[PDB]
Amino acid sequence: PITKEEKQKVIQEFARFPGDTGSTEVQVALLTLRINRLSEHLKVHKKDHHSHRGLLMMVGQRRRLLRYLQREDPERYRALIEKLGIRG
Amino acid sequence: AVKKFKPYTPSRRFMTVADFSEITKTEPEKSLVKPLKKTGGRNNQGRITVRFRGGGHKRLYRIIDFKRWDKVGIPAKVAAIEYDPNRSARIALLHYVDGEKRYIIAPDGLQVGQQVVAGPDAPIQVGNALPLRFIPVGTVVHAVELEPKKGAKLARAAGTSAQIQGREGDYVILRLPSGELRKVHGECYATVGAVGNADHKNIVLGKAGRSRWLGRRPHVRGAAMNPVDHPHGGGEGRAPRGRPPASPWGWQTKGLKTRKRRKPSSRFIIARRKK
RNA sequence: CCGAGGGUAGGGCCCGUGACUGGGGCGAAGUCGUAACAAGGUAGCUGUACCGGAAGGUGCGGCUGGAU
RNA sequence: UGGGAGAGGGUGGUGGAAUUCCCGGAGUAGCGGUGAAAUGCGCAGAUACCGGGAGGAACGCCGAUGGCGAAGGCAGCCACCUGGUCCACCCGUGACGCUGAGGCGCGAAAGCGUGGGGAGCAAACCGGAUUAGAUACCCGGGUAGUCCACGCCCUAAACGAUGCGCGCUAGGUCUCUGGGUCUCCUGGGGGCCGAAGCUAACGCGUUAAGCGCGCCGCCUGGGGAGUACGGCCGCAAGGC
RNA sequence: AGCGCCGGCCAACUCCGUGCCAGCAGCCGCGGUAAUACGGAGGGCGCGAGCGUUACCCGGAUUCACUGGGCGUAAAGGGC
RNA sequence: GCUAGUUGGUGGGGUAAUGGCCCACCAAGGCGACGACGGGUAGCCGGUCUGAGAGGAUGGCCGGCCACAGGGGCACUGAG
RNA sequence: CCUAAGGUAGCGAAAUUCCUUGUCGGGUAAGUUCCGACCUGCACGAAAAGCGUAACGACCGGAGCGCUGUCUCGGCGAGGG
RNA sequence: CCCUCGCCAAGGAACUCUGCAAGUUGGCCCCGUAACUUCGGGAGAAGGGGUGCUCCCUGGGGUGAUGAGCCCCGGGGAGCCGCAGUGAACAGGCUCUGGCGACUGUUUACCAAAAACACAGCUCUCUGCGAACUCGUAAGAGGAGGUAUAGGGAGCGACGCU
RNA sequence: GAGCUAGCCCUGGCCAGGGUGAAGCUGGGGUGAGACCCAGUGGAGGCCCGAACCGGUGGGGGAUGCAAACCCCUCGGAUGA
Ligand SMILES: [Mg+2]
Ligand SMILES: [Mg+2]
Ligand SMILES: [Mg+2]
Ligand SMILES: [Mg+2]
Ligand SMILES: [Mg+2]
Ligand SMILES: [Mg+2]
Ligand SMILES: [Mg+2]
Ligand SMILES: [Mg+2]
Ligand SMILES: [Mg+2]
Ligand SMILES: [Mg+2]
Ligand SMILES: [Mg+2]
Ligand SMILES: [Mg+2]
Ligand SMILES: [Mg+2]
Ligand SMILES: [Mg+2]
Ligand SMILES: [Mg+2]
Ligand SMILES: [Mg+2]
Ligand SMILES: [Mg+2]
Ligand SMILES: [Mg+2]
Ligand SMILES: [Mg+2]
Ligand SMILES: [Mg+2]
Ligand SMILES: [Mg+2]
Ligand SMILES: [Mg+2]
Ligand SMILES: [Mg+2]
Ligand SMILES: [Mg+2]
Ligand SMILES: [Mg+2]
Ligand SMILES: [Mg+2]
Ligand SMILES: [Mg+2]
Ligand SMILES: [Mg+2]
Ligand SMILES: [Mg+2]
Ligand SMILES: [Mg+2]
Ligand SMILES: [Mg+2]
Ligand SMILES: [Mg+2]
Ligand SMILES: [Mg+2]
Ligand SMILES: [Mg+2]
Ligand SMILES: [Mg+2]
Ligand SMILES: [Mg+2]
Ligand SMILES: [Mg+2]
Ligand SMILES: [Mg+2]
Ligand SMILES: [Mg+2]
Ligand SMILES: [Mg+2]
Ligand SMILES: [Mg+2]
Ligand SMILES: [Mg+2]
Ligand SMILES: [Mg+2]
Ligand SMILES: [Mg+2]
Ligand SMILES: [Mg+2]
Ligand SMILES: [Mg+2]
Ligand SMILES: [Mg+2]
Ligand SMILES: [Mg+2]
Ligand SMILES: [Mg+2]
Ligand SMILES: [Mg+2]
Ligand SMILES: [Mg+2]
Ligand SMILES: [Mg+2]
Ligand SMILES: [Mg+2]
Ligand SMILES: [Mg+2]
Ligand SMILES: [Mg+2]
Ligand SMILES: [Mg+2]
Ligand SMILES: [Mg+2]
Ligand SMILES: [Mg+2]
Ligand SMILES: [Mg+2]
Ligand SMILES: [Mg+2]
Ligand SMILES: [Mg+2]
Ligand SMILES: [Mg+2]
Ligand SMILES: [Mg+2]
Ligand SMILES: [Mg+2]
Ligand SMILES: [Mg+2]
Ligand SMILES: [Mg+2]
Ligand SMILES: [Mg+2]
Ligand SMILES: [Mg+2]
Ligand SMILES: [Mg+2]
Ligand SMILES: [Mg+2]
Ligand SMILES: [Mg+2]
Ligand SMILES: [Mg+2]
Ligand SMILES: [Mg+2]
Ligand SMILES: [Mg+2]
Ligand SMILES: [Mg+2]
Ligand SMILES: [Mg+2]
Ligand SMILES: [Mg+2]
Ligand SMILES: [Mg+2]
Ligand SMILES: [Mg+2]
Ligand SMILES: [Mg+2]
Ligand SMILES: [Mg+2]
Ligand SMILES: [Mg+2]
Ligand SMILES: [Mg+2]
Ligand SMILES: [Mg+2]
Ligand SMILES: [Mg+2]
Ligand SMILES: [Mg+2]
Ligand SMILES: [Mg+2]
Ligand SMILES: [Mg+2]
Ligand SMILES: [Mg+2]
Ligand SMILES: [Mg+2]
Ligand SMILES: [Mg+2]
Ligand SMILES: [Mg+2]
Ligand SMILES: [Mg+2]
Ligand SMILES: [Mg+2]
Ligand SMILES: [Mg+2]
Ligand SMILES: [Mg+2]
Ligand SMILES: [Mg+2]
Ligand SMILES: [Mg+2]
Ligand SMILES: [Mg+2]
Ligand SMILES: [Mg+2]
Ligand SMILES: [Mg+2]
Ligand SMILES: [Mg+2]
Ligand SMILES: [Mg+2]
Ligand SMILES: [Mg+2]
Ligand SMILES: [Mg+2]
Ligand SMILES: [Mg+2]
Ligand SMILES: [Mg+2]
Ligand SMILES: [Mg+2]
Ligand SMILES: [Mg+2]
Ligand SMILES: [Mg+2]
Ligand SMILES: [Mg+2]
Ligand SMILES: [Mg+2]
Ligand SMILES: [Mg+2]
Ligand SMILES: [Mg+2]
Ligand SMILES: [Mg+2]
Ligand SMILES: [Mg+2]
Ligand SMILES: [Mg+2]
Ligand SMILES: [Mg+2]
Ligand SMILES: [Mg+2]
Ligand SMILES: [Mg+2]
Ligand SMILES: [Mg+2]
Ligand SMILES: [Mg+2]
Ligand SMILES: [Mg+2]
Ligand SMILES: [Mg+2]
Ligand SMILES: [Mg+2]
Ligand SMILES: [Mg+2]
Ligand SMILES: [Mg+2]
Ligand SMILES: [Mg+2]
Ligand SMILES: [Mg+2]
Ligand SMILES: [Mg+2]
Ligand SMILES: [Mg+2]
Ligand SMILES: [Mg+2]
Ligand SMILES: [Mg+2]
Ligand SMILES: [Mg+2]
Ligand SMILES: [Mg+2]
Ligand SMILES: [Mg+2]
Ligand SMILES: [Mg+2]
Ligand SMILES: [Mg+2]
Ligand SMILES: [Mg+2]
Ligand SMILES: [Mg+2]
Ligand SMILES: [Mg+2]
Ligand SMILES: [Mg+2]
Ligand SMILES: [Mg+2]
Ligand SMILES: [Mg+2]
Ligand SMILES: [Mg+2]
Ligand SMILES: [Mg+2]
Ligand SMILES: [Mg+2]
Ligand SMILES: [Mg+2]
Ligand SMILES: [Mg+2]
Ligand SMILES: [Mg+2]
Ligand SMILES: [Mg+2]
Ligand SMILES: [Mg+2]
Ligand SMILES: [Mg+2]
Ligand SMILES: [Mg+2]
Ligand SMILES: [Mg+2]
Ligand SMILES: [Mg+2]
Ligand SMILES: [Mg+2]
Ligand SMILES: [Mg+2]
Ligand SMILES: [Mg+2]
Ligand SMILES: [Mg+2]
Ligand SMILES: [Mg+2]
Ligand SMILES: [Mg+2]
Ligand SMILES: [Mg+2]
Ligand SMILES: [Mg+2]
Ligand SMILES: [Mg+2]
Ligand SMILES: [Mg+2]
Ligand SMILES: [Mg+2]
Ligand SMILES: [Mg+2]
Ligand SMILES: [Mg+2]
Ligand SMILES: [Mg+2]
Ligand SMILES: [Mg+2]
Ligand SMILES: [Mg+2]
Ligand SMILES: [Mg+2]
Ligand SMILES: [Mg+2]
Ligand SMILES: [Mg+2]
Ligand SMILES: [Mg+2]
Ligand SMILES: [Mg+2]
Ligand SMILES: [Mg+2]
Ligand SMILES: [Mg+2]
Ligand SMILES: [Mg+2]
Ligand SMILES: [Mg+2]
Ligand SMILES: [Mg+2]
Ligand SMILES: [Mg+2]
Ligand SMILES: [Mg+2]
Ligand SMILES: [Mg+2]
Ligand SMILES: [Mg+2]
Ligand SMILES: [Mg+2]
Ligand SMILES: [Mg+2]
Ligand SMILES: [Mg+2]
Ligand SMILES: [Mg+2]
Ligand SMILES: [Mg+2]
Ligand SMILES: [Mg+2]
Ligand SMILES: [Mg+2]
Ligand SMILES: [Mg+2]
Ligand SMILES: [Mg+2]
Ligand SMILES: [Mg+2]
Ligand SMILES: [Mg+2]
Ligand SMILES: [Mg+2]
Ligand SMILES: [Mg+2]
Ligand SMILES: [Mg+2]
Ligand SMILES: [Mg+2]
Ligand SMILES: [Mg+2]
Ligand SMILES: [Mg+2]
Ligand SMILES: [Mg+2]
Ligand SMILES: [Mg+2]
Ligand SMILES: [Mg+2]
Ligand SMILES: [Mg+2]
Ligand SMILES: [Mg+2]
Ligand SMILES: [Mg+2]
Ligand SMILES: [Mg+2]
Ligand SMILES: [Mg+2]
Ligand SMILES: [Mg+2]
Ligand SMILES: [Mg+2]
Ligand SMILES: [Mg+2]
Ligand SMILES: [Mg+2]
Ligand SMILES: [Mg+2]
Ligand SMILES: [Mg+2]
Ligand SMILES: [Mg+2]
Ligand SMILES: [Mg+2]
Ligand SMILES: [Mg+2]
Ligand SMILES: [Mg+2]
Ligand SMILES: [Mg+2]
Ligand SMILES: [Mg+2]
Ligand SMILES: [Mg+2]
Ligand SMILES: [Mg+2]
Ligand SMILES: [Mg+2]
Ligand SMILES: [Mg+2]
Ligand SMILES: [Mg+2]
Ligand SMILES: [Mg+2]
Ligand SMILES: [Mg+2]
Ligand SMILES: [Mg+2]
Ligand SMILES: [Mg+2]
Ligand SMILES: [Mg+2]
Ligand SMILES: [Mg+2]
Ligand SMILES: [Mg+2]
Ligand SMILES: [Mg+2]
Ligand SMILES: [Mg+2]
Ligand SMILES: [Mg+2]
Ligand SMILES: [Mg+2]
Ligand SMILES: [Mg+2]
Ligand SMILES: [Mg+2]
Ligand SMILES: [Mg+2]
Ligand SMILES: [Mg+2]
Ligand SMILES: [Mg+2]
Ligand SMILES: [Mg+2]
Repeated sequence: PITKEEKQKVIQEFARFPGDTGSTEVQVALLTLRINRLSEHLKVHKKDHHSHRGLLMMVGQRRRLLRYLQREDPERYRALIEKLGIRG
Repeated sequence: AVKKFKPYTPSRRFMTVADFSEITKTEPEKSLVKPLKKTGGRNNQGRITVRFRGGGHKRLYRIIDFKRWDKVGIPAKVAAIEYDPNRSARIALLHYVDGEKRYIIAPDGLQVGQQVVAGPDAPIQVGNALPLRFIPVGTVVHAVELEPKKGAKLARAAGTSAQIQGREGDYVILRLPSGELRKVHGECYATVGAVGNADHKNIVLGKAGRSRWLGRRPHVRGAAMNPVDHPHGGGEGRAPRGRPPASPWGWQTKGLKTRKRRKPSSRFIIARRKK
């Protein structure tokens, strides 16, 4: 799984200010982390459809946040997806 | 995975070729090849004794090490995996730390860079050779000697394997690739794993020409011949067989068992093949 | 030059019709059985599959919209 | 951020019971099967009993009016990978929300392709019965298939015959799983019985079929017909 | 002065003839020897240089429902 | 799904006049689930008919506009 | 009644159909051939495989357009004899 | 009279077992192209336009050097002549529809090239290896320096549904 | 007797020119990642057209021949069994 440590580093790396958890950026980046692992997991467990749904739900969730953040502050979005290498 | 073709000629529509994925070195070891003397199916009297052979691609014989107990305890590195035209299996190049090089037939899963060894103490892992008596019952195994120090004789074809079923005295009991149950002596070497290139059987030759490249010349039906030639020969128009179906030499060919009756190894065969 | 249209050739859509053929509706004064409705006399229905003169049957899985 | 329950999903291993077949032993006149029989099996030694072995498939008790999942569905045990979900803290974001024509994915069983595998079961099929007849029901056999991998099919009484989300309108009792000041209270789930109210009735009733808003899908007499034609999908069967 | 109608819907009833025939008919339905339902007759009702039939439009049809319907079991929730 | 005078541009031709209305060149555009393209049907309106209304149906006569003049094409004359 | 069991799907006047130029339909002015059908299959039928099948064929049928000394129907000319 | 060859009025397959034979078509560039399909094809489908020479303007490449010369691939405009411009020579007639065989291949040297044989592919069967099988009295060989995903024999003959 | 012919074995040689344009690869698009679509590149094949070469389809001629199997026209294959 993801370790508290790995989560923190990400929580910390993306936070807008020291105590920040749950801002848009932190939210998107955490998802990106769970996304890229499941994605990897499914690459090997191609018949794990049940987890694939979750993936979709997350992919969905990250999308809405990105749509929000893009509406609210273009620069922040452009930077975020660029920080995480996201669009396609 | 076998490789398909788009149907851009009538023949490519069904032709499939091997993927050669495991292959890492495309030239044989110069000191391990010698010319194969092509026979055409002719014996030393010059007579065809096996019909319909001749005309295939030229081939160099790769010398294979079917003994292995030859170098007990000396490990080797798997240097490469190569194509061998003389067999269905691929062959693995071994660099012994001794500095001697040999070929073995390449087991499923052999990795280039890995190390193999032979002897009573060898780890029970893919690529190693031990006498059967030191191999855990249940393990699948290949290139098996049929009698001690006489060389690997069993399970050499692409994809094949034998499984150890039990032990009895000086002998272990194997399930052969045919499903025959047979006793083989405990002192006989076998190599752990199955033979690789297991997709070999899914190849579709695709055209007459490809059998031709394999040195397999056209085969003609007794039914298409005349009575001078064959039991099924002649008759006006097409004909059914008109007698029990027979070989060119007259022996019956649908069911007639042919194994010699009083044969000494009958004593060691527990159960004739399945299906 | 363009040009009504004419001519040559190949396409698309639609209507009529056709040896023969597939079922359908109806009629009813028939033949064969009795599948469903009662536990309907093998609970029924079901998607699928194989099979049978016929309703139908059986297998697999599902539903109760099943009597006791 | 702390925690929780669960047959949720995928992979790899792995345990015992039973059935079948084979081998060894011991034993003999029947066994099996039905409403009753017969076919069948059995002195070429069956059944029943002991020991050995082989192989596939399903996991008894626990087990529940239980649990998990969006549904289809999911059950021996172990590890790894992985989804959903609930609780407590009231720490962060600042309406970032609901639904969703198309599209995409998943989708019991049967079925299909290529390759495995095959103990038990069992369409088709053979035979015995039953019977007026018996292409059935019951009995003896039996091939696909049922099992695995990979790719297809895309249906269903795929049902709660009940689309999703939100808000509002008495309670009683049983239960699963949390957190409490653990008598008792407070969440989230599963049943029952009921207030108001609904409703053609039957029944529904904080798990609404009540009172309301949002969005989607669907209906408009029975048959003909889920048929025809066309189109799109499919290897086919066939699907929309 | 004519024409339709007189079972119910729908206002207007008896006699003969016929006997599941001949026939009526918009729907439901009448006729098988006592038919207010067929045909004639008497009588009655309705309109009147008109009366009735056929065709078609809207209405009744809140039966496409905006006004103003619905989907557990009636047709109707998409398999998720 | 449709489009090559197609969508825009520059220059010119033409007209009473704008305009791809016509041409030459240049650019690669224009349209479409808010339904293009295609098929079918219909001249449109004032009105008319019905209906409580909302709606439905309709466009005969009269008035307004359009279109046509055996089926097509064409220009001449002319304010037209 | 008989049999070991009585030909399934598909196909069928067929490279198989005797009667036969079967019958009906199509094409032609006219069609023993050809195509489509029907089915009383003399005497199809499932790996001496059954029924189909895009592409292929100096294979074997039938039709049309194009064009011609093939023909109506022959004439002239050339060169080698 | 025969052979090989050229032309032919009107007709145009009426010839004949049969368009046999001979005509027609004919290269290249451009436009355009149906059923059906295994999505490759069917396709050069079909059908049609262009094709010489002269002058003028102009685009790109190779070799040079980046330029000249030389050589290569074009584009646009205006003309000239003839019956006719791949002007001679070499160079598909096409379509529709059935049978058979899937297909490229093979064959009766010298009367049959096919529907015959072969063929990928499907199935049955034998074969545990000093294999089965074949040749040989034998030795020895083939099989195979292969080992059941292999080798022998037999039928069937891509593929689809069986 | 395999200097003909048939098969095989060893070793060499030959196959003008033109066309079609598989996989792959690169780039663009697409998606969560993908499948996949487009372009360019590429140069596959018992692929196409056609000489050499190998054949021998149909016709005509030849028929005490040029020839005990030839000639003319036509036609099949021509990187492959
Ligand atoms: Mg979420
Ligand atoms: Mg985005
Ligand atoms: Mg292929
Ligand atoms: Mg491919
Ligand atoms: Mg092809
Ligand atoms: Mg092909
Ligand atoms: Mg390989
Ligand atoms: Mg491989
Ligand atoms: Mg080499
Ligand atoms: Mg050397
Ligand atoms: Mg040397
Ligand atoms: Mg050798
Ligand atoms: Mg020798
Ligand atoms: Mg000799
Ligand atoms: Mg000799
Ligand atoms: Mg032989
Ligand atoms: Mg030979
Ligand atoms: Mg190899
Ligand atoms: Mg291979
Ligand atoms: Mg194969
Ligand atoms: Mg070879
Ligand atoms: Mg063979
Ligand atoms: Mg053969
Ligand atoms: Mg033959
Ligand atoms: Mg013969
Ligand atoms: Mg002989
Ligand atoms: Mg003899
Ligand atoms: Mg003989
Ligand atoms: Mg014979
Ligand atoms: Mg015979
Ligand atoms: Mg014969
Ligand atoms: Mg004969
Ligand atoms: Mg015969
Ligand atoms: Mg013969
Ligand atoms: Mg015979
Ligand atoms: Mg036979
Ligand atoms: Mg016989
Ligand atoms: Mg032995
Ligand atoms: Mg014109
Ligand atoms: Mg025209
Ligand atoms: Mg004219
Ligand atoms: Mg009819
Ligand atoms: Mg009929
Ligand atoms: Mg029943
Ligand atoms: Mg009944
Ligand atoms: Mg019943
Ligand atoms: Mg059923
Ligand atoms: Mg019957
Ligand atoms: Mg049955
Ligand atoms: Mg269910
Ligand atoms: Mg025993
Ligand atoms: Mg005895
Ligand atoms: Mg026992
Ligand atoms: Mg807060
Ligand atoms: Mg939603
Ligand atoms: Mg949808
Ligand atoms: Mg499914
Ligand atoms: Mg299944
Ligand atoms: Mg199945
Ligand atoms: Mg299967
Ligand atoms: Mg029976
Ligand atoms: Mg009986
Ligand atoms: Mg029975
Ligand atoms: Mg049974
Ligand atoms: Mg049984
Ligand atoms: Mg069995
Ligand atoms: Mg099967
Ligand atoms: Mg089947
Ligand atoms: Mg249910
Ligand atoms: Mg539910
Ligand atoms: Mg439903
Ligand atoms: Mg919905
Ligand atoms: Mg609703
Ligand atoms: Mg509680
Ligand atoms: Mg507690
Ligand atoms: Mg639940
Ligand atoms: Mg509750
Ligand atoms: Mg429950
Ligand atoms: Mg209740
Ligand atoms: Mg009440
Ligand atoms: Mg309650
Ligand atoms: Mg209700
Ligand atoms: Mg209806
Ligand atoms: Mg349908
Ligand atoms: Mg259906
Ligand atoms: Mg259809
Ligand atoms: Mg449906
Ligand atoms: Mg009246
Ligand atoms: Mg009235
Ligand atoms: Mg009254
Ligand atoms: Mg009378
Ligand atoms: Mg009377
Ligand atoms: Mg009346
Ligand atoms: Mg009366
Ligand atoms: Mg009223
Ligand atoms: Mg209305
Ligand atoms: Mg009405
Ligand atoms: Mg409403
Ligand atoms: Mg209603
Ligand atoms: Mg219903
Ligand atoms: Mg539902
Ligand atoms: Mg669906
Ligand atoms: Mg222009
Ligand atoms: Mg202008
Ligand atoms: Mg004017
Ligand atoms: Mg215009
Ligand atoms: Mg619009
Ligand atoms: Mg619309
Ligand atoms: Mg019109
Ligand atoms: Mg009109
Ligand atoms: Mg009204
Ligand atoms: Mg109108
Ligand atoms: Mg009118
Ligand atoms: Mg008017
Ligand atoms: Mg006009
Ligand atoms: Mg006019
Ligand atoms: Mg007129
Ligand atoms: Mg006129
Ligand atoms: Mg018998
Ligand atoms: Mg039968
Ligand atoms: Mg039949
Ligand atoms: Mg016939
Ligand atoms: Mg005939
Ligand atoms: Mg036939
Ligand atoms: Mg016959
Ligand atoms: Mg005949
Ligand atoms: Mg005859
Ligand atoms: Mg006659
Ligand atoms: Mg006629
Ligand atoms: Mg005729
Ligand atoms: Mg005729
Ligand atoms: Mg003929
Ligand atoms: Mg003939
Ligand atoms: Mg003729
Ligand atoms: Mg015929
Ligand atoms: Mg007949
Ligand atoms: Mg036959
Ligand atoms: Mg026969
Ligand atoms: Mg058979
Ligand atoms: Mg035969
Ligand atoms: Mg035959
Ligand atoms: Mg047979
Ligand atoms: Mg055949
Ligand atoms: Mg056929
Ligand atoms: Mg065939
Ligand atoms: Mg064909
Ligand atoms: Mg051919
Ligand atoms: Mg051939
Ligand atoms: Mg041919
Ligand atoms: Mg002609
Ligand atoms: Mg002449
Ligand atoms: Mg002359
Ligand atoms: Mg002359
Ligand atoms: Mg002369
Ligand atoms: Mg002369
Ligand atoms: Mg002439
Ligand atoms: Mg002329
Ligand atoms: Mg003509
Ligand atoms: Mg003509
Ligand atoms: Mg004639
Ligand atoms: Mg004649
Ligand atoms: Mg002919
Ligand atoms: Mg000819
Ligand atoms: Mg010519
Ligand atoms: Mg030419
Ligand atoms: Mg020619
Ligand atoms: Mg066509
Ligand atoms: Mg064709
Ligand atoms: Mg295509
Ligand atoms: Mg052309
Ligand atoms: Mg042309
Ligand atoms: Mg010119
Ligand atoms: Mg010139
Ligand atoms: Mg000139
Ligand atoms: Mg140079
Ligand atoms: Mg230069
Ligand atoms: Mg030309
Ligand atoms: Mg010349
Ligand atoms: Mg040509
Ligand atoms: Mg054709
Ligand atoms: Mg033909
Ligand atoms: Mg046929
Ligand atoms: Mg025929
Ligand atoms: Mg052929
Ligand atoms: Mg042939
Ligand atoms: Mg075929
Ligand atoms: Mg074939
Ligand atoms: Mg062939
Ligand atoms: Mg060819
Ligand atoms: Mg050929
Ligand atoms: Mg001969
Ligand atoms: Mg010959
Ligand atoms: Mg001769
Ligand atoms: Mg001869
Ligand atoms: Mg000859
Ligand atoms: Mg010949
Ligand atoms: Mg030929
Ligand atoms: Mg010949
Ligand atoms: Mg042959
Ligand atoms: Mg053949
Ligand atoms: Mg086959
Ligand atoms: Mg196979
Ligand atoms: Mg031997
Ligand atoms: Mg011998
Ligand atoms: Mg011998
Ligand atoms: Mg030897
Ligand atoms: Mg040997
Ligand atoms: Mg050897
Ligand atoms: Mg071998
Ligand atoms: Mg054959
Ligand atoms: Mg053959
Ligand atoms: Mg097909
Ligand atoms: Mg020779
Ligand atoms: Mg020679
Ligand atoms: Mg060589
Ligand atoms: Mg060549
Ligand atoms: Mg070439
Ligand atoms: Mg070339
Ligand atoms: Mg390819
Ligand atoms: Mg590459
Ligand atoms: Mg790419
Ligand atoms: Mg490419
Ligand atoms: Mg190129
Ligand atoms: Mg090429
Ligand atoms: Mg070729
Ligand atoms: Mg070619
Ligand atoms: Mg030449
Ligand atoms: Mg040369
Ligand atoms: Mg030669
Ligand atoms: Mg030859
Ligand atoms: Mg010739
Ligand atoms: Mg000729
Ligand atoms: Mg000749
Ligand atoms: Mg001749
Ligand atoms: Mg002659
Ligand atoms: Mg001669
Ligand atoms: Mg010649
Ligand atoms: Mg030629
Ligand atoms: Mg040639
Ligand atoms: Mg050719
Ligand atoms: Mg060839
Ligand atoms: Mg060629
Ligand atoms: Mg070629
Ligand atoms: Mg070739
Ligand atoms: Mg070669």
